[PDB]
Order: sequence, then C-alpha cells, then structure tokens
Amino acid sequence: VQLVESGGGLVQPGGSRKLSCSASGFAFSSFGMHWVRQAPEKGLEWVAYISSGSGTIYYADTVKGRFTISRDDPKNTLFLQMTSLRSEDTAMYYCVRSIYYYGSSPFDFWGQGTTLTVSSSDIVMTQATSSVPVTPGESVSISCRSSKSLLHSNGNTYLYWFLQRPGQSPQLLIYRMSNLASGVPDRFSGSGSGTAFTLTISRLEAEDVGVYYCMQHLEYPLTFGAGTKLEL
Amino acid sequence: LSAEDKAAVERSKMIDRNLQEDAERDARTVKLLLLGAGESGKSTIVKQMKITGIIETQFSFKDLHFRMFDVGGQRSERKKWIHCFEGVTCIIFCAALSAYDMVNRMHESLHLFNSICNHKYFSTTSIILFLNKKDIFQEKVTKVHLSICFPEYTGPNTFEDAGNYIKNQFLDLNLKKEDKEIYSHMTCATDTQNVKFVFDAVTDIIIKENLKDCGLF
Amino acid sequence: ELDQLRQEAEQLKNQIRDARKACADATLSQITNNIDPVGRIQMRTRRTLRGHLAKIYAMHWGTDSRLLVSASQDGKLIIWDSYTTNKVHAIPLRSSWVMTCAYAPSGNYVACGGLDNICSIYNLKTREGNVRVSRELAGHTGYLSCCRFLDDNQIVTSSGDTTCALWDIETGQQTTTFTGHTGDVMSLSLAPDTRLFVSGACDASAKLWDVREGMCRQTFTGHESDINAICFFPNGNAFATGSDDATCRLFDLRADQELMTYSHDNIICGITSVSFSKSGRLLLAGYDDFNCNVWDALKADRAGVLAGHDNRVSCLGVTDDGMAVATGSWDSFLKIWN
Amino acid sequence: GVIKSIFTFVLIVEFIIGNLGNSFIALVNCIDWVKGRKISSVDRILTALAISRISLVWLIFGSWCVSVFFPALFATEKMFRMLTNIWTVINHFSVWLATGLGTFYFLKIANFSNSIFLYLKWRVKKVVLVLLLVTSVFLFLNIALINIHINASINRFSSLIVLTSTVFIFIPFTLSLAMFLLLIFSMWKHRKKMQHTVKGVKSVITFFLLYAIFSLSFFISVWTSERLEENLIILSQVMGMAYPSCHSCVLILGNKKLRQASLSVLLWLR
Amino acid sequence: ASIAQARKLVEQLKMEANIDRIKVSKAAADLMAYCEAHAKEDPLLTPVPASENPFR
Ligand SMILES: CC(C)CCC[C@@H](C)[C@H]1CC[C@H]2[C@@H]3CC=C4C[C@@H](O)CC[C@]4(C)[C@H]3CC[C@]12C
Ligand SMILES: Cc1cc(C(F)(F)F)nc(Nc2ccccc2-c2nnn[nH]2)n1
Repeated sequence: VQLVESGGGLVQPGGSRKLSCSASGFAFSSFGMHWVRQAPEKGLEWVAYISSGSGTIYYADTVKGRFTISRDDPKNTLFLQMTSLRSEDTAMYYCVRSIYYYGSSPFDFWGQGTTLTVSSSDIVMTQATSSVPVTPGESVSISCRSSKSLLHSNGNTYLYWFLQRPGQSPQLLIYRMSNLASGVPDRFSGSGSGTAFTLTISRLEAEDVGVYYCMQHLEYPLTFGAGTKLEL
Repeated sequence: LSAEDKAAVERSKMIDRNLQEDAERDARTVKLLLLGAGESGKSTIVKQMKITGIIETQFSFKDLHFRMFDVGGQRSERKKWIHCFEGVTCIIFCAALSAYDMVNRMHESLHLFNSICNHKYFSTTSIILFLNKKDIFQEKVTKVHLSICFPEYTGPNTFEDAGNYIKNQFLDLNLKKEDKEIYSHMTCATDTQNVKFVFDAVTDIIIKENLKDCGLF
Repeated sequence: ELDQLRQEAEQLKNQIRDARKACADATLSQITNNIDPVGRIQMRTRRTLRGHLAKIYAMHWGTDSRLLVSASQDGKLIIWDSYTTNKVHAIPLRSSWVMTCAYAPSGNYVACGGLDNICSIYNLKTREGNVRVSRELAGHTGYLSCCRFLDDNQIVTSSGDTTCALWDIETGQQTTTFTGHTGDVMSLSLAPDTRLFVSGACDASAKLWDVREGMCRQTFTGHESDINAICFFPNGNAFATGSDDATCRLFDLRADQELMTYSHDNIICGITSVSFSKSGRLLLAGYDDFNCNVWDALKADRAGVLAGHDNRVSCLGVTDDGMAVATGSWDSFLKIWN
Repeated sequence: GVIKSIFTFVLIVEFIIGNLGNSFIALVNCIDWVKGRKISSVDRILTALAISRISLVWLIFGSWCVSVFFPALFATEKMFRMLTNIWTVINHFSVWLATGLGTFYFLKIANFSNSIFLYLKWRVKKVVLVLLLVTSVFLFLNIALINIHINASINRFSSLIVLTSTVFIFIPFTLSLAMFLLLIFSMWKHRKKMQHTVKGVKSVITFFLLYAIFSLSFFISVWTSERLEENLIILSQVMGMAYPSCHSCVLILGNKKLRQASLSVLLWLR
Repeated sequence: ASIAQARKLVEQLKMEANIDRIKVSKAAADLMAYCEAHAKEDPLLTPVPASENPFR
C-alpha cells in the first residue's frame, strides 16, 4: 500500500497548481480519501474530502470553492486541482487514506506527502497539555477536551488520535476515542467522560516519539488539536 | 447525523452504486449452469462452446457476456446447495445420443434432468438441450435397437426418429411448461455454432423474462 | 466377521436405548407444567438491511452484538452496522456461490464457503484498506455448509464431505478431521467454553465432538429429517436442532436423549435456522413459509408468529447481549426484531 | 336533435365503461396493496393511470351535467375557462402516463445493443417517471396557448381550441407510436434471428389505428367541414374522453395479472 | 475390509455408551433453574423500555 503524490514547487500566488496523488496497493475506487494540509512549521488542518469516486466534496472555510479536487478511479490517482493560491495555503498536503464504516479505521495511512509552497461554529478542541516530557516505561494518559459533546444518538464518541513522527506521516492510533487501530501496539487504549478524553498509553518506547493530534468527526468541518509533542 | 455517520452513509450509498453498476454489467452478463453426467459429452460441449468444486468460465459474444458454471465436482445429496442456482438465468443440459444402452446412463441422465427441471426451486429457469457425440449415435442406431432403452418403443432404427423419441421423452420430464421453454440444438460434436445458439437462446430468455416482468406475458 | 461386529453394534444400540429409557423417570413438560407460561411474544421490524442484490444465505453476529455479516449469491459478502443501517463492506468473492459466513469473535476475520469447496478467509483489517482473501483452505471434497471460528487461527468447517474439519489457517491443512457423520454436515454449534462442538449433519443425527481429543462423545438420533441448524442452550448442557420436517427436537447432553419436540399442524415448512435467547426461554426458527415462528423452550407451544420477510428466512441469529434478533431471508433483506 | 341524443348516449355509455375499467384497475391493485400480495411497477403505473382517468371521466361527466343542469351556467364561460384548464392538466397527465407505460414496455421488451437503450433499460422505471415529469413543460405550453385562445375568444373561435388540443395530444401519441413501432421491429428482428436457428399486440395496434382514424376524421372535419360548430362542444367532449374509456379496457386486456383478476371476478360472478 | 470401520464404529459406540447418564428429572430441573435465574436479564422475554433499547 502506497500513497505517492505530485505537485509542489514554487507556484505563484493566484495561479493553479494541480496535485495528483496516485495509490498502488489498495482499492482506490472503494475506499474514500481526504486532504489534510500541514505548514512547514505548523500543525495540520483538514483541507478537503473526496468520497471514493467524488460523491460529495467538502471544503474548509479558507478553501471553499477556491479549490477543485477530484480523482480518477480507473487511473488509481487522486487529483487536487487547486486554484488561486495564497499566503496561508503553502502546506504539506496528505492525500489521506480514509475509510468510513462502523469500527473502521479512517486516516489509517498517510502518504509521503508533497509540500506545496507559494511565493509571497466548528467543534474547537483543546490540547492544553502542550509539551509533556514522557519517560520510557511510564503510563501516559493525554487529554483533549471538546467544545461540543462528541457523543451521539448511536453512542459512538467520534474522537481520533494520530502519531506524527519526524519526517514520516501520521498514522492512526485510537479511532472513535476508544478503539485501537490495526498495527498499533496494545499499550494504547481510549477512554473518555464525554468531554475530557484520556488517551491511555503504558510503557512507552522510542517508537511513540512525535506529536499527538485529537480529531473529531461530528460536524465535517473537522478540527485538530495543536498537537502535543512527546519527547523523552 | 455525525460526520462519521454522514461519511459512512455516503460510503453505503456508493457501495450500493457500485453494486448497481455490477448488476448493470450482470444485465448483459448471463449466468449459465451446465448439467452433465459422468462423461456425457460435457467436456466436448464446453470445448465447442469455448470456441473438483466448480469450474467457472467467463467470456462474451457480440456484447453479451456469459458466465458458465460447471458443477461436476462436489458429489453430494445436491438438495442442500441447489438453491444457490436460483439466480442462474440459463440451464444447459448435456448428454450423448448414443448413451441409451451402456450401463443405463440414459436413465441417470434423464433422472437428474427431472430433478433439475422439476425442482421446487427451478420452476422458473429455462432449458437448453446441448447434445454431443451425435456421430457415434448415428453410426450405432442401425446396429442395435432402442427398444432395450424404452420398452414402449415401436419406431424404426433410424437416427432421426430415435432422436425425436428421445427428445420427446426428455421433454416429458418437465411439467411446468409455462414459465420455462426447452431449446434444442443437435450437435455432431464438431460444430462451432454452439456459442451462437447460446447467444440466441439467452437473448430469447431475456426477452421472455422482461415480458413477464412487464406483465405482458 | 462383519456379522458379529454388526451384532455387537446392534447390541450396543440396544444398550444405549435401554440406558436412556432407564434414565427417563420424568419429562421436562412434567417439571415445567406447574409454572407460569411465557404467553405471547410481540417483536416488530425495527429496521431492514437493504443492498444485497441476491438472497442472503448465512448471517452471523459479533461479540459486540452490533456488526452483522451477510452472505449472498451476488458474489458479495456485506457487513452491516445494525443500529445505524449502513453497509460496512462489500467483499467480491472469487466464487459467487457462498452458503456459510462466520464472523470471528475477535471481529478481525470473516469466512465464506460454498460450491468452491474452499473456506475463503479474509483479513478485513487489511493494511491496504480493501478486503482480500487471507487463506483459501483446500482440503474439503465437498461444499462448506457451516464454518465457525474458534480463535483467529482455528476454524471448524462443516462440509459436504460427510466430515467436519478443524483447520490451521496459517498452516492451511486440517489439524483434525471429525469423522462419524454418515451424512454431510450442514450446521455446527459451539459450546460457550469452546471445548465441545456439536455438528448437525444430514444423517438426522447431531454429534457432540471433543475439539481437542478429536472423537465424538455422544450421539443423538431423534429427527426424521436432516439437521439444518443447531444451537446450544446458553448453559450448554442441551441444544435444539432444526430439521426439514418442521420439528425442532431438544436434546439434553447428560441424559443423551430427546427432551421435547416443537411441531404443530400449521407448520409444515422445514426449519432453516434455530436460535435460543440469552436465557433460553424462547426457541426461534425460520422456515420455508417465509415466516419466523418462535417457540417456548420450556413448554411446547408457539409463542410468536413473527413475520416480516417475503421469502424464506434462511439465516436466523440472536445477538450475544440478547437484546435483538436478526432474521436474514431470501428476500434480500435482513430485519431486526424487538 | 338526434345527433345530440345519440352523442349523449355514447357519452354516458363511455362514462359507465370508463368508470368500471378505472375502478377495476384501482381495486385490483389496492386490494393487493393492503392484503400484502406482491405488486409490480407496471401495476403501480396502471393504478396512477386508473386514478387519472377516473378523475378525467368524472370531470367530463361534470361538464355534461353543467350542460344539462344549467345551460345558463354553460353560457357563463367562466366555468368554461376553469373546466378547460383542469381538463387540459388532467388529460395531459393521463395521456403522458399512458406514453410512459409504453416507454416502460418498449425499454424492457426490445433488445437494442446501443448504449442509450442499455442505459435506458436499466433505469426503465426512472425513465418513465422522468418522462412523466418532463412533459410538464408541454403541459404548461398547452395551458398558456389554450388560455391565449380563450382570451382571444372572449375578446369560429372555439375551432381553434379544438384544433390546438388536437395537435397537443397527437404529439405524445406519435412518440408512443415511435416506441411501439420499434417494438414490432425488435421482436421481428429477434424472431428472424431465431428463424435462422431452430424454430394481445393485435389489440394495441387495432386500438391505435382506431384512435388515429377517428382523431384524424374529427380534426379534418372541424378544420374544413361545417355543420359541426353547433355540436362542436358535445362531439369534442365525447371524443376527448373516449381515450380513457377504451384504452383502459385494452390495457387490462394486455396486462396478465389484471386479466387474471378479471377472470377471478368473472368466476365470482359466475 | 469391513473390519476397520466396523471396529471403529464399535469402539465409538462403546465410548459413548459407557458415559454416565443423569436422570431426565435432574436435567429438566437444571434447565428450569438456568432459565429462571437468567430470564430477568433476557431482553427478548422482557422487552426493555426503548430508553434502554438501542433499536428505537
Ligand atoms: C383530437 C384529440 C387528439 C384531442 C382531444 C382534445 C380536444 C380536441 C377537446 C377534448 C375535450 C374538449 C373540451 C372539453 C369540455 C369543454 C367544455 C365546454 O364548455 C367548452 C368546450 C370544452 C372546453 C372542450 C374544448 C375542446 C377539447 C379540449
Ligand atoms: C397490450 C400491449 C402489448 C404490447 C406488446 F407488444 F409489447 F406486447 N405492448 C403494449 N403497449 C405498448 C408498447 C410499446 C409502446 C406503446 C405501448 C402502448 N401505448 N398505449 N398502449 N400500449 N400493449
């Protein structure tokens, strides 16, 4: 499974740079997709969403109508045709491997990314932990409170957790605030009281170093926390 | 609903859309089931129409796809998996016209044809009678009489009359003649037009099913 | 000598019949007569699972008693989210003919099986994202009528080769073949402790096997028709087996004999599935009458005429939490009842 | 005089036969709807047609009652505009629903390998509904033009009313004829295809021919022949209502489960 | 020839027959006890109010 992309480079503001992300290894046409930016020295915020074949497309308030993202299911490639670049649009785009069923693991794989640079009522979430010194062999419960209660009629608490290692791409740790993603060691577990959401990690090693993003999936203008860095 | 619920519902509708396109392709992709006894010309007919468990053969002919299913393997009571062939929209039975005297294999051939056509599940699936090994029967009909096969035979030892009598007996095994119709195509085991016969018969079945679904027939 | 061995077998059959009769002092109806009857059960259709283009053949639940796997002849194995009706998956089969589907208790794996004679086992949580076969077990000379995961690696397959088989998925071979069923096994039920599994075959006899030791422990021949679905009691010392004669016969392990028969003059369509409850008070069955008639286990009477399906209820199941009942049918819809 | 008498006679016999036919379709579909018997899309379309044509027949009987109960009210021209508007709406719905039925039959029965037909074959119910929804522009244009003609009449004038709605109903009839004619060919080419290998409609074609010849006769007569202006209203009403009178009969004859229901109720009457 | 499977069937039948058989009365009593001690928490027998039912 791979998520290679295209685009990038110095693109003049107000222009039109198209990013094509081709995936070889899984079913493009039966497995949805996203676009999450990440500035060179900032956190990650969701940009656009494409169903597994462009069923419904959603945009952030800063890219609403400005972008036009599609895909070619026969070509196994996802196309980010982006128009009218600006100063706040220069960010490292991840064509996110996102799937949507019950107990699914969306955002499981994030591609190698392609940095795009430009020449010169949401559910806000809190990551007040900021910086925490994590010691090996110690249990860690990290918190992310939600502005709106993340519960629902079905009772699923839509909170996610992602691991961003230096130079690599985020991988899903805890999905729906309690469940554990495939390939994650069993030392992670998820529990929460409705607003205060504790990510329980026991006996951490060097494989966990990085930053942790809490993502909700209630109202589709998704929010990510600032991301608390976990360093020894 | 929630954004996850909305996205999962969208993925549900679009899995439904993918299944809808699959069923569109299956509108022209017609399911055939081959019913042959042990060495009943089934290999010859599958070879000609080409030009254990099950054997699946996919192909097409003038923009009409066919998926043929061979069930010679999996010898069992056949009363506990035959309902899987409810969705098949064509049945091709196979035999040899000369199989009326060795041991009688014609008895068992007609027996499973009766169990298939007069089945409480196959009351709405039609019949194609692919016959093979016609040359041996043509050579042998004058040699030995058919009366040993059927004690109620008074005709001559001629291939035309013997074939007609065998086809009358074979057709009499069906009692629900309204929903299904039996096509016949006498093959001398060397014809290349078997796939064309399948095309025409399957198109006829599609026409008849569509007429019934329109309430006209 | 075949004659003397046959005579010894007949004498052993006479001995088992005599022991069963000598242990039959009183019936379960006698004991249960002096208790308040269940009465009438009313469960409606709370949601219908639409999307299968073909008829649903097998249905199974999960440990969480939410997810639901359904097998159809359309070549698709679809998983559903019951509470919020949503097609989780659409697995395109190599062979469109599937009769059994088993959701592993871990929820990481599903199984199919049919005329391909192969237990196609899929790692749903694929690193790719789609669903692909993880193993294609090829050792059975017959159709796979029922499979049930013991662990993620152990699967017991009830096949058309007159034998059940315990498989090592990673190895691919059969670690133990359960022989003794003169007829092809149609359904198997697991005890809660996952130590002894029963197998209802077409020989009108369910056999209680020992998974580890490898031989049958007790045999139960009371039916006049082949056993299509078998379900242990929640305690596990008894089970109810459904047949095509429209009669379900409950057998007790310790007495190793028949207990009760659930039949009526109105019900002639054969039972296609058998389900208990979390307490075992109620015996559900799906028939060819396109209906789900449900029986009172303790007292022989029909305590429900649940009917919402146009076609035959092939697969019937009850959740692990006992909250609801699923009724997969040939009308291409699964419906939950409450 | 005598022309008015026997035309009222044929109007009333059409009223009774159309009422019986549409009530027949509606009853034999609704009873299966409530009993639980499986009902097909064809019979749903036939139920919609039955209710539309029963509304049409009721409206024509109301028009004749106005002609009889109060001729002074028949001379008001206000009820005339009001009734003409609703008649146009309902009869357009009825005729285009019949044409949608024809589209259903032609899409499902014929065997055309073109991608247009194969796409149309899959969505055959959706195509019928789309046709019933897209004939709304034709209905609106007919309403506007007949209202322009009635305003001009208020300001031989009735001859333009009968001529206009004559053409506006032939146009869905001929598009039905195009689909029906292709059905004969597609069956004929399939019959010929099977002819090389081993080897109800009369009612619909006869009814189409009778409708066409009567419509052409009345159209040309009003266009050229005189002496029909003084009976233009009554003849126009009977002719413009005869389509739901007999098309329902030929339709219940064509359909198989409607025919079986007719046989069952005939046995019940015995 | 037939000695193999004949002896196998005889041995299996002997192993099945030698097992102790509790009287049907005790089996029925145990079934009743398990049914009664668990019928209270049976949502099928006692349909819980829909506030506790995720199938509203
Ligand atoms: C010839 C075929 C194809 C089309 C038939 C429709 C036309 C010609 C006919 C049939 C029904 C008719 C209308 C029915 C009833 C009345 C009410 C009366 O107070 C004035 C005439 C008026 C308003 C008729 C005008 C002409 C009419 C619209
Ligand atoms: C009784 C009968 C039989 C048949 C059959 F030939 F297919 F068998 N077809 C129709 N109908 C139509 C078919 C195509 C187009 C238009 C109509 C139509 N329009 N109005 N009435 N029929 N009807």
